[PDB]
Formats: sequence, C-alpha cells, structure tokens
Amino acid sequence: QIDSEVDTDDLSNFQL
Amino acid sequence: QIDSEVDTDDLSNFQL
Amino acid sequence: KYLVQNRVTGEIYESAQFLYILVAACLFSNYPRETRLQYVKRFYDAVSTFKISLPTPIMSGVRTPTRQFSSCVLIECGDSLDSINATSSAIVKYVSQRAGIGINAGRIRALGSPIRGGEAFHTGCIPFYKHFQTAVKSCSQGGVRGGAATLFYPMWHLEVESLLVLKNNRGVEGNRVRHMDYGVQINKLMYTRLLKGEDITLFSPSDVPGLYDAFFADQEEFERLYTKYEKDDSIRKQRVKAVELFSLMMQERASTGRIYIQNVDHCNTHSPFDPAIAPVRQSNLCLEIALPTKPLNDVNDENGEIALCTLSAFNLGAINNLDELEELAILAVRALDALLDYQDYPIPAAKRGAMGRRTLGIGVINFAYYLAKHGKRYSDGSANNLTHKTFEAIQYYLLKASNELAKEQGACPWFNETTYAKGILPIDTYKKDLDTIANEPLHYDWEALRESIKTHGLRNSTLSALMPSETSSQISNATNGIEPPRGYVSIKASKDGILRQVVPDYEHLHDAYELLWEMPGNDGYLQLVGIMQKFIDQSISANTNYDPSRFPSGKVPMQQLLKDLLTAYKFGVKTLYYQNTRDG
Amino acid sequence: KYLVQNRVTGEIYESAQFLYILVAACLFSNYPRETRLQYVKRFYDAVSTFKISLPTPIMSGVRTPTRQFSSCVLIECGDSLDSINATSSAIVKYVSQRAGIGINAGRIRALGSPIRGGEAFHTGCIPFYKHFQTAVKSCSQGGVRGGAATLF
Amino acid sequence: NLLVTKRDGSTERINLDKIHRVLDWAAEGLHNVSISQVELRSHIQFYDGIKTSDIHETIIKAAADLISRDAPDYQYLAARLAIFHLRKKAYGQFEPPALYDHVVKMVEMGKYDNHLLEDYTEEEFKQMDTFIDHDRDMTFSYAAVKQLEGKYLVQNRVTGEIYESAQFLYILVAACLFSNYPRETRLQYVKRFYDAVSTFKISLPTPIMSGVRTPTRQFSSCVLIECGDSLDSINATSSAIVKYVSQRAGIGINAGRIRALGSPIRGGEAFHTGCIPFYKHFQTAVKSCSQGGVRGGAATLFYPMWHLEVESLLVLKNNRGVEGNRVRHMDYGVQINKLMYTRLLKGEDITLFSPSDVPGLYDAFFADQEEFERLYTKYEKDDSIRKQRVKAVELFSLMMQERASTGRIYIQNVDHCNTHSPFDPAIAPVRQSNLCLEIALPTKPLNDVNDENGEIALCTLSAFNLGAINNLDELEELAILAVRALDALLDYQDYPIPAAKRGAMGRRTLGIGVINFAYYLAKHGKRYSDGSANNLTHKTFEAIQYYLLKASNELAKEQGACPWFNETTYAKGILPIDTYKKDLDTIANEPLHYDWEALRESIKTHGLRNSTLSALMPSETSSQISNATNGIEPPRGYVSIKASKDGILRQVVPDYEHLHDAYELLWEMPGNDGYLQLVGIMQKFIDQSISANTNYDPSRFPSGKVPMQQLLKDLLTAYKFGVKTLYYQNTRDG
Repeated sequence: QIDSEVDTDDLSNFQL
Repeated sequence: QIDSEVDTDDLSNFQL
Repeated sequence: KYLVQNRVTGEIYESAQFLYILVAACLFSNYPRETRLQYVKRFYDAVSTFKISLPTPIMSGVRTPTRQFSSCVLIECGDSLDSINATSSAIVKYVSQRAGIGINAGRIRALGSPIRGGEAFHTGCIPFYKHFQTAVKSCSQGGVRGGAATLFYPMWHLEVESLLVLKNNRGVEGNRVRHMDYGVQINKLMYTRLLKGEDITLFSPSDVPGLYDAFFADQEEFERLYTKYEKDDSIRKQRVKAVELFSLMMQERASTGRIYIQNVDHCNTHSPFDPAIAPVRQSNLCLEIALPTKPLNDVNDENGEIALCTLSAFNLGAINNLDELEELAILAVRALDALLDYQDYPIPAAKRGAMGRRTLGIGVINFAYYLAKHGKRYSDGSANNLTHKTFEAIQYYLLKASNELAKEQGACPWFNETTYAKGILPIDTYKKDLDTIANEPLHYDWEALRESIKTHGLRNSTLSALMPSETSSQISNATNGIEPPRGYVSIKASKDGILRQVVPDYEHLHDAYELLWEMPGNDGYLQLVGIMQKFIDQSISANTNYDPSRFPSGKVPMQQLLKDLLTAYKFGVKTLYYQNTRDG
Repeated sequence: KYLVQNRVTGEIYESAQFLYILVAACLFSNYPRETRLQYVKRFYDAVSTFKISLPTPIMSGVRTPTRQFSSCVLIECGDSLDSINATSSAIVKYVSQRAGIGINAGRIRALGSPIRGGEAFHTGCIPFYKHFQTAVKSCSQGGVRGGAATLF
Repeated sequence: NLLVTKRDGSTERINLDKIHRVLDWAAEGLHNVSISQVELRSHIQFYDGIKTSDIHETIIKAAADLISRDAPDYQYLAARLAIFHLRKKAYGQFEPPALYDHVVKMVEMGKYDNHLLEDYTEEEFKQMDTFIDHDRDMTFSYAAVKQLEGKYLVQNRVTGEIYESAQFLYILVAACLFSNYPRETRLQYVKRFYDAVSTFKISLPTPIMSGVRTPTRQFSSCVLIECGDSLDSINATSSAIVKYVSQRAGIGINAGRIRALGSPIRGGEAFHTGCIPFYKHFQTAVKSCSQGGVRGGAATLFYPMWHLEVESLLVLKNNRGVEGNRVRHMDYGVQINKLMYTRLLKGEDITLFSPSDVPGLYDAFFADQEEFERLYTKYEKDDSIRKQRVKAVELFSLMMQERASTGRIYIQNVDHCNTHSPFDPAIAPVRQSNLCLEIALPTKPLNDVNDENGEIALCTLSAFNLGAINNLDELEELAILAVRALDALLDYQDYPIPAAKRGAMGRRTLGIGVINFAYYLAKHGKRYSDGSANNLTHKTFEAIQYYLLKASNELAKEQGACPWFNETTYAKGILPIDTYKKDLDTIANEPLHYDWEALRESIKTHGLRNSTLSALMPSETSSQISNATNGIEPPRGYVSIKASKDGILRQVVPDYEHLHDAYELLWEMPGNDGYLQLVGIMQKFIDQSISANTNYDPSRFPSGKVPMQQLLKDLLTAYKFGVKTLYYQNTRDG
C-alpha cells in the first residue's frame, strides 16, 4: 500500500 | 446475499 | 452413455442408427404384422431426425437383455415402523437401478407424540429422514455421486422449523440431513395467513383427524377442520407468524436452491385425478411428476401404490408446424405404452400403479430456440399467445392419440378414477386468472374429444409433464427443456478435453435469444409456466432466478422472493423447482 | 428405572418388595399348584436378598401389561439387497424396543465386485454400514442418545 | 380484463390508454427513450387487483432501471413520472392548489409555521403564486427527486404521506427568509430568490431546505468549539457537543490545549492521566444521539504537531491496539506551521512539549510565527522544561502513514490560516477548523455550558452553481440574494448555547462556496491536471469574492456592520488580494478585472455585514438535486450509483452526450499538482478554507505502493501554494 523510505537529500532542495 | 425485512402492508394488497 | 459397449475394455459395438432402428423394433415388436413395420419406420424417422427424445435408460437399454427402465418413482410413507421399513426397502431396490425418488414422509408423527403401544415415534421425523437418506445413498460410489431423492412434507407440520433447515451447513450433525432435497407443501389458506399478517398453527398429523387428507383433497374441509383444531385447546399445537415461517423457508430455498414448493390445492383442483379417490399428495425428484400413491405395509404389500412414470419429449425446434404433433403424439404414446408391458417391476406396488393407471410424462425441449426463431422472448409477455397455442396443440394431440389407443386396446384399468372419466378436461379446471394474460382462442375441437373420452376412455391416465433435460437435449443440439440458455456456448469437462456446444442457429439468432440473465425478472417466465400448466396433466420443473447485482447492495430482497412465490400461485403454478442465484 | 410410576406426573405407585414378589408370581404363574408357591417364595427370597440379579426390562416390566423383554439380539446379513433390507427392518423393529444389536455384515461383497445381474454391490460395504447405523439410530432422541450396535 | 384497486378501496378496470398518455407526457422533449420498453417491463409485473400507487412505482422503477450513459434521458423520464405520482399523493390531482389555500391547510395541520400567514396577506400569497412555475418540477433528474422525497419535502415520517411539492418549498423558503423586509422591496426579493433557487443558481443546506417554513428553528449544522485545559471547560465542551449533535450538527473540536499525560497535580483536578481519556469522552458526546452508537454524529478533533502525546494521538484511528489506546469514531486534524516543515526539510529534530509547560507557545503558534520561533528555540534550550525529541521525518512519516491508512488524518497550516485571513490574529486568531476542513473562525473556551464569555463559532452555508450561470456578472445579483437570505437566517434560527449566539451575532459569519466546478471546467475546455484551468479559476474566484464582498458591504450600509467588525483585517482596509501566498504569481497571470480599490475604501468606511463570506465545502445532496458535479471535485465516473429501498439510483454527469471527452475523471489525473494549484488559486480569494482532497492510485506506482516521498512532496506543494487545510485522502482500490 505504501513505501516508507524517504530521501532527505531530495527534500532539502524544496522552497517553502 | 438476501435482505430479510418484509412489508406486510404491501403484501396484503395481493389477490390470490 | 447411449451406444452399446464394453465397460472394461472400452470397445464400442454399435452406431447411432442401429440404436435407433432397434429401439423402434423392440417397442413395436408385438404389433400386428399388418402395421408393425410401418410403425417401426415412422418411429425410427422421428427419433433419428430428433423430433422425439427419450430417457437414457431407454436409449441405452432397449434392444439389450436388460428390462430395467424405470427411472422415476414416487413412494408415500405411512406413520408406522412397518411402512417406514417397506418404504426404505423400496428405495434401496429402486436406487440400485439408478432411479430418482420422490418420498412423501409428511405423515410421520412429530417428536414428542404419544407412545404407540410398541413402536418409537416419540423421537421424531428426523432420525427416519436420515434413514431414508442412507437408503437413497446405499448404492452410490463412496456415499456421494449417484442416488437422488426429494422428500415432501406439509408446511404446517409441527417440526417444520427443524425440517426447513435440514440442508443447512452449520449445526449439529444430528440436526442435519443434507443429501436429499425437500418440497414444502402449501395451500391457499397458508398463503392467506401470510397476506393477512396472521399466524400459522403447526400440528402433528397424528393429532388432527382428517386434516392431512383434506389438505390435498378438499380445501373447504381443510378450512373447517383447521380452524376447529386451532380452537380445541386440548390438541397439541404451536403458533408461528406466517411471515416468519415463509421467510425461513424462502431463506433456505435461497441458500441451497433446493427447498422446493408444491401447491397441493392446485395439484388437486386442476388434475387428471378425482381427489376424493386418487389425490395427488407428492411429486418426484424434479417436481414435474404428479401422481397418486398409497403407503405400503411391507415391501411386497399388494395394496400399496408406488407411482411410476415413463418420460419423453417433443423437440419444438425440429417441427415446421404444430400439426406434425398429431403423428408424433401417436408414435410417442404408442412407444411408451408398449414399454410399460416390456419393462420389469421389482416391487408389486409399483406394478400396480403402472398397470392400473398407465401414466406417461411427455414434455418438450428446444423451447427457447423455438421462441427465438418466432421472434418472441420470455421476459416481456410477447410469448404468451404463442405458448397457449403451442401447448393446446401438444395436449390435444397427446389426448387424441391415447383416446385412439384406448379404442384399439382398451382404457387403462383405473381410468374411472380420473376426472377425464367424468368428461372433465384441463380446459375446464385451470386457474381463471390465466384469462388476464393471454387471449389466444382454442383452435382444436375439444368438445368432439370430450365425448370421445367419455365414451372410449384413455389408454393413459396422464400424458404430459415438463421435465428438465440435459442429455437428450445435448444429443439434438437443443436448448434444455423450457429453460433459456445461461450463455451462447456451453462448456463441459471430460477426460477427453473441454466439450463445447453452441446454441442452435447462433449465426442467425444471437439477438433473438434471451439469455437467462438478460431477463429483468421472473414474471414473464412464470406467466409462460402458468400458461403451459393450463394444458399439462402433471406439473413443470419451473425455476426461479435472481441476480444479486440487479439489487441495491447486491442483496435479493425477501419482499421480491415472496411476491414471485405469490405470482406463481396466482397463475396456478403447481410446483417450483430449483432456485438459481447467479454468482459474481 | 425399576419401580412402576407415571412418567408424566412423577407419581410412584409401588415399592421394591412388591416388584420382587410379583416378578416371581408372573414367571412361575404356569407352575402346577403343588409347587407354584414354593418356587415363588424361593425366587422372591433370592432376588430380594440380592443373590440373583435381572436385566432392567425384566425388573421394570414383568407384572405390567408389556411383553417386551428382549434386549439382546444378533442378526446376520446375507450378500443381497433383500437380506440387507430384511436386516435393516429387523434392526429398526428391535431398537424401538431399546434392544442392543450385534450385526454380522462380513458377507457383503467388497467394492468393485462384478455386476450381480440387477443389484448394486459394486459400491461396497460402507454405504450399507451407514444404512445399518441410521437403522440402529432410528428411535434415538435426536439421533444420539439411545440405540446401540456392534458390527462384525 | 385486469382490475385495479383505487386509492380508497373501490375497484375499476385497468386503463392502458391512461398509462400510455402519462408516459407520452413524461417523454416529451427527450431523446433515445422508449415508452414501449417501459410499458413492456412494467406491465408484465401487473396483477389483477393491483393498487393504483403500485402501478406508479412499477412504471417509475422501470424507467429508472434503464438509466445509462447511452440513454441519459431516462433520468428525466423517471423523474417526471415520479413528480406526477407525488402530485397525486399530495394533492389528489396533478395541478397544485393555489398557494394561499395550500399554506392555510398546512398551518391547520401543523406542518407550516403560522407566522407565514401573519407576515403575508392573502393578496401577497396570490401575488407570490404568479411568480411560481410548477413546470420547473420537470427539470429535476431522477436522483434529484429521490433526494427531494427523502429529505427535503414536508411529509409524515410515520405514515409516509407527502404534503408538498418542490416549488412550494422554494417559494416559502424565500417568503420566510425575507419576511422582515420593507413592503416596498419584500416581494421583489422573494421573486428573485425563488427564481435563483428554483433554476438551481444557488444551493442551500438540507436543514434549511427541509425546515424553513416549518415550526422548527434548528438550522445550525456547523459548529466549532475550543476546549480549555480544565475540567470545567472539558465538561462545558462535552455538554455543548451533546446539545448540538442532538440537532444533527457536525462539530470541530479543538482539544490541543489539554495538558499531556504525566503533567503536575493541578491542585484538585486530574490531568495526570492525559488527553486520551478526555478524547474518548468527546467521542461518546458526539455519539450520544446516534441510532445504536454508529450512524449519525460526526466530529473532527484538532491538536498541534508538537504536542507531547502526538505519537499516541496520530494512531487513534488505527485498528490493531488496546481499546484504551484507540478513539476511532472521530477524525483528526494535525496543526502544522512553517517551522515544523523546515525541520523536515533540514532533516532536523522536532521537540514535543505539553502546552502547560511552555508559556506563550500555544498562542504564538497561531498568532505570530516570529514569537513562535523565539519561544520555541528558547524552550528547546531550557533543560528544566519537560520535552521529547523526535526526528521530523519520523513524525511526518507516522502522520502521513495514518493519513494514508484511514484517509481521515487531516492537516491545517495554522500560519496560513492567520497570515491570510479576514481576522486580526492578535485579537481573533483562527485556531481550528470544522468537520470538513473548510471553515476557519475564531473561538473561545467555555467555563460552563452557559458561560457568556466563551465563543463557539457557527457558520451558515450556501453555494453558487457554476454550471447554471452564463457569465460571471450574474454573480452580482446572486451574491446579493445569497448574502441577504443567509444573513436573515442568523436572526431567525435558534441558539441553544449562549456562547454560540455570541459568535453568530458578533461576527455574522457566512460560508458560500461552489458546485459544478468540474462541469464548468469541461464546458470551457479546461482540465484539473495540466495547469490549463489556472487563469480561468483566478478569474472565476475573483468574481465570486468581489461580488460577495460588495453585497455584504451594501448590506452594512443599509443595516449596519457586524458588531465585531473591528476585529477583522477588513476593518484595517486589508483585503484577500493583499495577503495571499506570493508563490501564486508563478502559476497564474490573470489580471484582476474588478475595481478592488473602490471596494477597499467602501469597506474601510461602511464595513461588512459579515466577517466571512466564502468557504468551499463538499456537497452531495444539493449537487444531486441540481444534477451538478460535487463541489470543486472531479467525478469518479460518468455514472453515479446509490442504493435505496426503492432500487439502484443512477445519475449521469451533466451533458455527458457533448462533454464525455472534455471531462477529466478523478483517476485520469496523472497526479495531485494541477488540482492543488487550483485549490491554491481559489484560496487567494476565499475568506475561510477549502475541503481539498489528495488522491492516489496504487497502480500508478512500482509494485503498487504509494511512496512516502510522493506523499510528502504533495504536502509541501500544498503548503508552498498557500493551501490552508487538507481534507480526505482518497486511495483507489483495485
């Protein structure tokens, strides 16, 4: 149903 | 599979 | 299953036309030399061109050293250990010959009933039902495959609530008798209590003098005796709400598909038999056969009566017009009547029934195909008048053939017990409501036939019954009995591969057919069954059908299950066979 | 289970010595007047002082209008549907009188055996054994309690 | 022959010609329908002695059973047959009586409120009757009618009798809401409001449509209550819930203020034991008036992401676990701000606190993000304060996983609810939402059920049918009508709790949204998923908000600004167009078409009758009545299916015939971005919030599993475009 692995590197790029 | 509730009022009308 | 062969080695010894010519040669072998070979040629042409279909025992056995051709037997049990034993013994004897059985056991007194100065009916109906099952199953491969029976009892039996749930999976093994089917017997008064939201009173048959008899023979006397006994507070009884009793029955009919219905009033008010002398008090395995019976004292009791019926069918798709039925009826009736003298009788009481009444059961195959090629359907009332016309022709010609055979060879010994003897015809006694759904006139001269029957009688007490077919309809590439095909292609497994059969003339008819599940509901079909029943001597193996996906939340409502039941009754339907629920 | 009583109401109608004296009186009733009462006294003394014991059917029934005292029956089945049926019928008759049964059924031909010019012993011993069971059980409260047999 | 049992008991012969004539009437104007097919399927079910009403249900159902995408007009055939039947059940004839006679009779029976006959003269009812067009009953679809019959029309619950028809409902709702209007304008407003609802331009909640005209005054269906950290406030909250749920209202409960398990002994009370046993108490309160404890009664409960117990709270809806650890029959909204998201992006930790140990932190969380940051980092450093560290990825993952399992763990971005808001956060912060996550209003904890210093937020709802208008300038009149009607209802309805009356009379908050958005996009040739709808949406929602604001502004001139208008950002001459998330500029470039600067001065000067006007709610009932697509949502399919005791109810999306390719069905969307960009654009203009869904089709993903990486990116995309809340998460099955 869901895959729990997260790449923190790819998130850090994002601009809030 | 089946629904067991019966309306006796609607049956009483019928003519055998 | 037809051709003569070695079971062990696998060798096949004959081809189909030899089977056909020699079945004909055997059945007409006693005919005067002046006509014998003409009957043979004409019967051979009829079967070999599929106009007439015959049961497997006949097609596999007639020409061979066997004389075992009885495949349809009806036995009524009396309320005594002697009758229970005799019944059991007759079942064993017949099932060893692969016959299907209808057992009437509604006469057995209920659990708790008084000590019968010796015997043991304190303990109830169920342990004896279990004994009938093992009797039915006594000649079956490992206790399952082979051996079939339907057992009958009245709706008002004191134990009815326990009886209704015999086929149910969950429950204690002592409360279950799963490998027989059941027919619940109902009349107008039971239906009335349902409509009026009233109660139904349950009785043991042994506590209510005359009630059992009247139930079948005389509804006025039933009403009188029934209300009387409801008032007598000295008689053991039990009250149940009619909606609860019907609901339980309809729910078990729905779970298993194998709780059946017989309207016993209709079987006796619209019948070839005088109910005061020869009431119909049960049916057979498949719910199309309706004949008188008498309990046995002993396997060999010469005063009992076991009902037997010889079957056949007309292939409605193999005839260009209805007037071909005259010759086909002559052929079929003569062939079957001869078989009655030819076959063996392992039980004296069964011979009595057969020689006494000489009962035949001739039905139809390819009805769906016949409707399709006349551009009609089951579900919309478009087939009503065509059906009236068709079944008039069948019954008229059947009756005429039997009448002619009576002139030539003599009416059946017990002809005087038929309503026919009193100049009463099917057209005189049918459920009046049929007038509101068809207006086809009678095309044949029934008044001429009436006088000819009063005068010379009938060779056979019954002639018509609408059975299910599988084997004989596959041989003709015919649609089965009166049933709409489930689909255009039929699939069957074998050790030889997947066997496919396409409905006849699919190429030109694919849109004209109405498949089973294309029917919006049961009314149109039941109106056709009602119309056929106008003319049919016995009954019809009528199905009811339900597609969960046509209903809110995928559940069949009880309200609908009960309305269809009442619709069946209102149009004079005698019995309801299998209930089919679609899966997925 | 011994003393004469009303099953329904619960009332007890006799005491143990009456049971004993009247069992004795019944069993020796046909004896010549010269010895009859001596046998009665002596049989009464033997049962009432427990020297001799008797089956329940005898102790409950002898003196009463019943004549059902057979509680131990042995039936041998032949290799034929006629004998199978007769055996079944005899079982039903006796178990309704609460008799225990010994059934000999070892004569029934095995599964697979040749076609007996009519009958159906192709299918084996077991479906007939099942038929003997329901026969034994035909008079039992709900199919369990009551009715007993051993098959050989 | 065939015989029929008439209404009373008498019997006459069947009239096949009459049945045929009614069917012919019903089929007028329709296409691809077969009268004879309907006749065949129903006549075969008739029997000698059949009662008259039963002939009617049979023909209706026969028509209804043929509803499909290839023959959509069976919707209309069956509808009209049903309407006919209902005219007879109500009036014994097809022609409805004069309006006056109808009302008189209904007052006599106790079914209509007798104020109607006091407020209007016979002459005025005569006049109102000329406004009515009973032929508009012919415009309903079959499912529309089953909805009217099921829950709108005045009827006897017991006996089954129906007492009115749809136009009477419409004219008398109008007559009631404008009853206090000066004689000079009253009947003009009535006619114009009647035309708007009867031609489906404006939709109204079920309580209003079923109740306004009748003796009831219970019309509040949307309530927001904030609980204080005290047994007195807990009890008051519980009591207010019970009171409102007995009137079938949905509840938003803010309970994030309750101190965490283990907290110091409050000189008497018992908050040692934690949030959960009180949450359980709120649930049974919500459920106190529900059939057997299940069906009926609904609430969403709110708490901050940084609550010390958050890990236990996040898993309340979870199936496996000890019963004491579960509170399954309420939904939850987790409250998040920019700093919490920052910790996620930077792979840092989040610190959990009990609200009772961190002075000022709770307040700042909603009102002032700079003060939140200051107080938050300060308290992280104080090693004398009880706290707990968790990895932000682990906290977000747990939340998103529970959101995914249940679909019912929601999100509120509390910074966005206060930086882009009609309310000054220093005075009237928004600290929660409602059941459905579109309502955003100030609240104040209660001392006691009857505390006159508490504030319970209420909202009156309505919607514009974007498919029933030819152009956006029709919204001017519709906004006037809707705002005036709803504002009148505020004075009309009852208030069972003093603190709720305070909110309603203080702020006079309305929540007007839309229906038929999908259909509207389709017929303008746009889609949800590709950005093609962006500028059209900007244009549409500008028009809605401008006209809503203008109507309320005009009403303030006429009747006075709302008592607490001075607590709005509106009072300070601040507009939605001043405070929206700047990033919206990168995804739309539609110019403002309306004169917002004129409106600005008019608002500074005269104020607003209403503190809020707009909210985008979900619809089901009112959109089925209009045959409209629901709210702002794309339809799951072309044909909707519903179960009933009357059969399978089908409804085909509007104008399927011409639009089947123009529509974009829910699962045809490659992903969530386009939809979320539209939600963001709407939010630019909307006063409150939007019941935004997120959607996920397992079969679009390797090995059929939705990746957490994607779940989190969509969450961040929502935030980046200024989305205030996220409602239901929908996962497709199979």
